[PDB]
Amino acid sequence: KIEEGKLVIWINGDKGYNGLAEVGKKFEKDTGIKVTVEHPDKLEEKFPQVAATGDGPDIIFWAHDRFGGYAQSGLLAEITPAAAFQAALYPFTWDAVRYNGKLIAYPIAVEALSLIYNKDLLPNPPKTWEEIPALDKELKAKGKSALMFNLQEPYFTWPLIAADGGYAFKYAAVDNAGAKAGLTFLVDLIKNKHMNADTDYSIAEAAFNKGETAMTINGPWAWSNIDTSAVNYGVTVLPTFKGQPSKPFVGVLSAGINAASPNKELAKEFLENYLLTDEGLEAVNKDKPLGAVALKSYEEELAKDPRIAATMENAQKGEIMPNIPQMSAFWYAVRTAVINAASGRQTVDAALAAAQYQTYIAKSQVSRAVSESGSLKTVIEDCLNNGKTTVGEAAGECAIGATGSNILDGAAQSGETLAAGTGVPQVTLANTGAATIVATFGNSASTALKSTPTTVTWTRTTDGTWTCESTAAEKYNSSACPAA
Ligand SMILES: N[C@@H](CCC(=O)O)C(=O)O
Ligand SMILES: N[C@@H](CCCC[NH3+])C(=O)O
Ligand code: NA
Repeated sequence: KIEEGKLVIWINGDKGYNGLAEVGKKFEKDTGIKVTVEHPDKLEEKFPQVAATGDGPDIIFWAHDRFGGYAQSGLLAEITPAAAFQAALYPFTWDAVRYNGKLIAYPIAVEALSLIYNKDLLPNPPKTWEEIPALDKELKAKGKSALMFNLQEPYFTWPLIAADGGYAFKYAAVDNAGAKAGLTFLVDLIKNKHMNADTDYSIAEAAFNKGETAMTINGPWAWSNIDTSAVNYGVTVLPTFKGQPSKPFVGVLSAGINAASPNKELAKEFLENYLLTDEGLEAVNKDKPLGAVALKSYEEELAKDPRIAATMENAQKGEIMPNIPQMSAFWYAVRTAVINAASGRQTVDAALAAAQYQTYIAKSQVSRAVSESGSLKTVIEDCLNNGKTTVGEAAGECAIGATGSNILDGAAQSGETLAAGTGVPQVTLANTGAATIVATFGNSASTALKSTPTTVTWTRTTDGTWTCESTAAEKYNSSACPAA
């Protein structure tokens, strides 16, 4: 249970958590409020499960696109910043932390794709997609290709697909016309052999960092690898398409306040008047760079770095990453259509009209149940090898310490507190050392997993070996837990 009087913070391990902790040691100096910054593994998965019972951190830092799901579950507190504070952040960043017209988190950092180019190969990088074919032919006559970037993930081609507004098509005849024009141009690049349909993230990054291609498309997370390489690189605005800017998806690292937290007034003070200052954001940016930031005053000091300036410019011309869970199936279909077109599996027309989202969800939920139940194996080994063969909360019994999961049905066996609509895997032990861990799908599991009785079961043999068996369809299973 969250302890009143103190702030606990969760932030990913690739962020400046030591720098944030320095912001926080200052907070305890001007209060009596200790602060602790933790960077737990898989914190974005743990948070909804801990917060459901009133546990977890007071503040969580993560990309805004996850916070729509937390907000839908009522796990984030609505924040009410005064106008004086809101005017200190770029207006579009507040849009990323809105859910049902309510502010749900504080924007911190802003990321988007940019055009990265090798200054030695290409001192005059193109301002338009249209001129890339001719430049590719010229560079190849000089021993290099024009452009390599990840074509397997539509996130990377989206800036071109979303560029054309399609307003001109209306006058020649918003819907899908602009996306058709962008996709058709992408498909033509590939058929004319200016790009390969099989180019993925690893191939493109290796090519650019080895100096084999003049341009790539990537975000700030990729810069340090190019820094290590020999490449004299620059970062600039994405090229235009049909005279209109590329529109990349925008990710906004945001700080939400746990709705079960009893220190909401304490967290509001720390985030607004300490972290989101020029001083607070520098203490984190000194540790590990945030890229572009939502704070106007600090972002103006970072824009001297052309890489950071280009990131914010592309972000301001793009669109905020979708965060509405009710729209997830729509966007999964959009992703599927883009891959089918780019890969040449379908025409542009047929792709935008034709891999089930249910399969992705069912596989993910099965894998989650396998991992959730499997995480109890080491606990059970500790019990069995210390002679404890009864599950329970009393002394001398095996206390499972399970965490409730909203895709499972199963009451706690060792005194754990579960929220409604959650369950834990069910543990049985025997004096022989045999054991089972049975996770039964229920509550908010997919109908794909609830339409018949369906389980994932870890079985311990008396030699101490474990195996996993699923009664879900093999279509939704993995090698870790096959069907019988
Ligand atoms: N990273 C997810 C993305 C799927 C989605 O877009 O919903 C995957 O395994 O493909
Ligand atoms: N594991 C079961 C059975 C205990 C031992 C049965 N001989 C339980 O604790 O509920
Ligand atoms: Na080449």
